Amino acid sequence: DIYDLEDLKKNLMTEGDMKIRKTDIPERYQELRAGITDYGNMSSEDQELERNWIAEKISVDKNFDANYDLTEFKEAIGNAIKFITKENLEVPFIYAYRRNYISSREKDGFLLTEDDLWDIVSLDIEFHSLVNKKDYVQRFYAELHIDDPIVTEYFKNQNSLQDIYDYLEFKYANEINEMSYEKFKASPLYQAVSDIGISAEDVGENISSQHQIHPPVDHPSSKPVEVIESILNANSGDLQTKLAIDTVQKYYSLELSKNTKIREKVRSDFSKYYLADVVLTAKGKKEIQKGSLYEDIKYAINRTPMHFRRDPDVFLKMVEAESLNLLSVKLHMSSQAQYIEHLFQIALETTNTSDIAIEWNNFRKLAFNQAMDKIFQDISQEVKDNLTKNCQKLVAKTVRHKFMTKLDQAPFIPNVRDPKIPKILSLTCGQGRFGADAIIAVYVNRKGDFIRDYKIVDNPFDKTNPEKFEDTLDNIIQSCQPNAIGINGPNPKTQKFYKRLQEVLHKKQIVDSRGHTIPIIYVEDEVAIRYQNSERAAQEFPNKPPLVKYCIALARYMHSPLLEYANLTSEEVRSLSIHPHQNLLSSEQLSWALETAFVDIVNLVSVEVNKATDNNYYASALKYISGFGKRKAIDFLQSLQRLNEPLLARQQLITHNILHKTIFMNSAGFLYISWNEDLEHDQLDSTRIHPEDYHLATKVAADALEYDPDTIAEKEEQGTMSEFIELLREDPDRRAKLESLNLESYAEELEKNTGLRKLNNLNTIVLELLDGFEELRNDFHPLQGDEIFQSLTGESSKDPSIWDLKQELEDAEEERKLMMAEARAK
Repeated sequence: DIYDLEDLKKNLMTEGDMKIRKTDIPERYQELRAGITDYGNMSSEDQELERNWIAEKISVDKNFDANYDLTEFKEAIGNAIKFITKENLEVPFIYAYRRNYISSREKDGFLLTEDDLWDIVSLDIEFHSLVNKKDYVQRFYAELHIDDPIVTEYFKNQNSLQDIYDYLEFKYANEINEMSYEKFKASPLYQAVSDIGISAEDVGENISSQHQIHPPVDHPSSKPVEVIESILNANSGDLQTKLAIDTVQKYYSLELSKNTKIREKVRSDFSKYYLADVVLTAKGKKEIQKGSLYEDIKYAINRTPMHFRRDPDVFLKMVEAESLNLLSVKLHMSSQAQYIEHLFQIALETTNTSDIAIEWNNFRKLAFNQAMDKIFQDISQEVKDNLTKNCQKLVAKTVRHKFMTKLDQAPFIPNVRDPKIPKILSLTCGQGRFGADAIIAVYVNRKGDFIRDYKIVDNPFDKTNPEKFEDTLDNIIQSCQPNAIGINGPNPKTQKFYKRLQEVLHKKQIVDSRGHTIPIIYVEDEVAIRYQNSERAAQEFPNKPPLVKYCIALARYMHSPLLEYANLTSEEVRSLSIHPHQNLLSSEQLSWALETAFVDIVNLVSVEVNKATDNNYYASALKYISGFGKRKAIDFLQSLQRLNEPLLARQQLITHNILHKTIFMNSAGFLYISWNEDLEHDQLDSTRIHPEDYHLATKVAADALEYDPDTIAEKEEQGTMSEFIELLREDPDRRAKLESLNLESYAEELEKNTGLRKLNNLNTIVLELLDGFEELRNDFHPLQGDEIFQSLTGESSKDPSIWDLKQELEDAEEERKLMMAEARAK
């Protein structure tokens, strides 16, 4: 039994996983919404607030002129939210096939980038979580039925939420416990709290009002101590000495610290005008030394929300170092003692001059400070937590862009004028003990297949017989005829190897048809290093040595950087040196930065269905296709394998009951079928044109060729519009006629007659009809001189107002004195 559910978990066949496989919503969306009760049942007012709240957040980084009218921008934000939340479409799809519904009608107004679209997904979830918490609290109070003026005012006017809940928890503890302070409140001693002359609530409204609308009422005949003693004497039985006074003052403090109006005031000021200081421990005092990367924050003081908006990494440094108990990041307000005194003046302070008024003002003043100490301690932690998260988000963005630049590398092409995926000969000289360490070379063909490897034993720099190596290389290059050569290695001997290889190429005149020496490039080997020592490489090539697995990986990286990253395991991909700060992210944030980047580029590049069904390397991209995740990618390949025949058209995904409406809409344009029974093959299945735009596509072809409306209406009635694609395909004048459609006018007329906004759609329709699935990644990046160096080598503010010079000096003097003491110890 227990072993049955292990194999289910392994195969992704648990009940929970079967629901995910079956449900017609993108897998990632199902994962994201898993913790959200009633995801689809938000009120109208809430949906409205979510659009404005989100719209504002994205608006930030756009830097829109103060004059700028934000109305069309907010409508784009609304549209994206419709697509994500109501139509369950993913970012790649929205960006590919709805760009004009998230862009400004007017040229270069605004565009919601893919970055924006991912933020909107994340913020959407997060807004639904709030609404969840808000509905939980508001349903918890409406359930109580009690009519507390504070909370009723609250849900009308509206971390305030947590405070409201706590105020109900504190005040009505007994009344809800059906559905310590509470028992003191029943005690006779609580009379003394009444005698203080102003309720916690009144203080709260004083502070909210900014003036003392509720003046305290001093006890007429008695001081605090007397009132207490009168209450003790009149209750010999129950109560059993200044401790009593302390208690009254403690529980009154407590009532003050639970007031939402007081906590709200402090929260807003503290969160706007905080400063961060570093407080060291001995461990941090000696460890930095000037060598660690903290030479500009070892005595960091008075850091502002602006300082951390600009350099958000800085704080995370602080939080990790504190989790190392090397230091502790302290947040505080500019003039905290004075900020509190001021609030006391406005809220509690009396100018009555009698002894009785004096002792009561002192008593209230103490209770108020005790309460403000608690509030500040809480708010200090909230602002810290939210600053951490806020900085983790800024870093997540850059980690995602860095990883995307790695992924956004087109297959290396040796001759840009005649783009052809090259036959590859990749080499490594390993340790580089020339004449002792064999040189390893591998030959991988255009389709990505490994053909064979070589083991050159001729010493490249043989003094007596140099020509031996030259000739062997010539032989290999005549047998394989590569179009490009890729290399890399552990040390600078790899460089000498490269220089040499250039000489041998020119001497033997190994060239292109164009007479240019075949290009040699250094190849990023961060994947190759992890592959050569992997179970899957040992499994894929059971009886080859490390450096052969390493060279196969070099070639494969040249062919598709994307597929190389996409074929690492979670463990292997997370261990890459992607960004120096990536370890400051939570595993969940890191996973999201990587996954969104995968999804962006995997859908840009697409996946040929047939080639994935029976090739696991290539099928590794499937899980990142719009609509798919890890469970749907499997279920889908299994559906295809059961089919025992190749897929002939996109539409078969639905006729065969492989995909339903939604996952089909999400994915169909990113899943293609290569073009070259007869009536069963659609040519548009080899383009980035989506099935829903097929009718538009054939119309573009018909107009390109200048066909009559009688002829078009005729085919339109017949149901043979598809015939126009072949007609454009036969026609030899097709490129010039396509290129001559004025696409702006065409989108104008189209919208005018149908209301559809399809300009961007029409653009990639004409480009895809010219040449299906042209390559759209940015260029392959051969390692440049600097990176070569680092690869083979390993080598790569003290202003008194923001820097604690005094502490630095005193710590330096105590350290020196420390060294003197350590010396003496002999």
